[PDB]
Amino acid sequence: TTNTIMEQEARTAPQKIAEQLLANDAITESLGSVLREFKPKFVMIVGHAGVFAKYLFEIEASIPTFAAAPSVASVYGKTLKLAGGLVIVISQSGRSPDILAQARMAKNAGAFCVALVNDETAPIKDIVDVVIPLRAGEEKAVAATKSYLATLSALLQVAAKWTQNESLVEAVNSLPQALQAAVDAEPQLRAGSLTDVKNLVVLGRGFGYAVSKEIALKLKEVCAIHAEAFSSAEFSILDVCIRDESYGSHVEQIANVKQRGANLIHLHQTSADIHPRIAPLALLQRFYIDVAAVAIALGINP
Amino acid sequence: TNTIMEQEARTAPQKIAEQLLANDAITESLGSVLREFKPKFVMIVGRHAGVFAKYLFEIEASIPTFAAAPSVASVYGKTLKLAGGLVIVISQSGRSPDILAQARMAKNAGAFCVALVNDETAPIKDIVDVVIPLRAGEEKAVAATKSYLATLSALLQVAAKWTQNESLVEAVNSLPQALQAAVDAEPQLRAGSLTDVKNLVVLGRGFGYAVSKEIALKLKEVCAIHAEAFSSAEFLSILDVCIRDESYGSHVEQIANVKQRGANLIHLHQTSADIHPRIAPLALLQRFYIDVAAVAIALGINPDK
Repeated sequence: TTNTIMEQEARTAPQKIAEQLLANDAITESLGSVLREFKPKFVMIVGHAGVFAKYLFEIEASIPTFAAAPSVASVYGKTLKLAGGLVIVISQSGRSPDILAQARMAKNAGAFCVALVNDETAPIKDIVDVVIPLRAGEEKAVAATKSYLATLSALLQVAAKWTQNESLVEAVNSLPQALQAAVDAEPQLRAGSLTDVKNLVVLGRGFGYAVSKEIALKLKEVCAIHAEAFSSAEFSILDVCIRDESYGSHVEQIANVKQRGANLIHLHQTSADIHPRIAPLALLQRFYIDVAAVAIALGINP
Repeated sequence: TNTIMEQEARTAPQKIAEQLLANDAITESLGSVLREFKPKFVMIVGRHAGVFAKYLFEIEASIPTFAAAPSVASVYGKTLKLAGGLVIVISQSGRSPDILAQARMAKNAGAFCVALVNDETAPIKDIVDVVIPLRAGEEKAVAATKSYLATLSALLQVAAKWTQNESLVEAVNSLPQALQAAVDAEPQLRAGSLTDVKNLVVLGRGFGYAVSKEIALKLKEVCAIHAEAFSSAEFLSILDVCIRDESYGSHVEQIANVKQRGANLIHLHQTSADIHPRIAPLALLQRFYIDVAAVAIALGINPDK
């Protein structure tokens, strides 16, 4: 243990998210039946949580999902035709002008609008149709940990309640225990693996690609290492390995770049018994604790 | 420089003039088809042109636009509900396996499907509803120049014919002239500006952000320089991609404050001519493609290898 606020906060994520899912069960149940009547033609994410949301809603609901480009609303001043679509606004504080502007425009276009927000006093609440509180508490660390996991858990519960896919409902039911298992697992990323690393490539596929971007960002923000995330199909190297449908094509690519001579550090979800849709969060949970230790070792206070 | 790259870049104003003339009818007919169909969204299936298409159709057509995730179908085995949507397949060869499967599924989901492809014989033609030939001819160079500009010009003409936005129609009609002006303008990026540059941040906003991604890719691919593109709002050597459109005010403020904070700044721009704001990104790229051939040679790199 580093005794940092970052690691202390990361270790609280299983408990905060367990409380979140229980407290939000009713409001997401209600949003689910509203969405089944509304029948979104697409999901637009207003804000890396969006990349995760894209794989989540496309795979589990077959609904095209994508991220808004903020400047279209704020700089070019354009409203999009969003009638019949769902807009999810993801904002911790729920106060930024650009976020509020995108939300009003989405509403004025006839979109059904949901906000995922940590601060329930925020003015986003007076614009959107539905507020899902993240219930992560206060994050004192500069690097977000529990608040990002809380966003993914809220997305997962919204999706579980809307689709009512039994395996997704099972995934959400298992999520806090799985995160706690990841907290209790053995460290994966160790400072030794990065001693002379300046440029770094994080590779993942599918949901693992979604969490690779968060990992690359956190290595930049916390460890001062130029990290960039890529899909392993399209592509020294950080392997984000998830045991889901992407396992087969991903490990073949990782195996061959290791064969060709790349320097490899391997992350994984910590246990085979974790539901495939929860595995990306479990891997991240583990990484959040381990990157705190790494930062201290390279001489940085997280 | 005498590279195939620069030679190919310098033909883009003529190839694109020829493309627009030859595609006038097919894009005109596609536009009236789309006005009748009324796409609820535009999904781009590809390999960066898709990022440009996003700003184009959202800003000019007000239609949400986004890139497909190929692994959703191929790895996770899922089909999307695309009924009522437009799918644009952008592929030079029109042959990659992911492109063809995504086109077939989009067709089966009831989406209207367009392919922008250079090879009109490609089997993609047998799946989609409409083929827009890029008409860039053969690119012998390793680094694409005219073929990328040709992709953007086809997107603009599709957009111009579909929306019939008056300004956009003037933009497309003025496009070969603006490209010709950019080829004849003064060089901007010179090898001198990169002498002690290892990591490089390319900054733009809106359409300029879309083309910053292409510029970052070309700087890595041709010049072995670690370049990465960012939107200037969200943001040491910085390559400033400046566009005089609605994003100008917000972008130049960010550039000024980062120059104040002490960054090493290289400035690209659309050239002193009177160029339409929606064409300015292509003009800046046209200029960049000729100048970057020189930068590669100066650093001892054949951009045709």
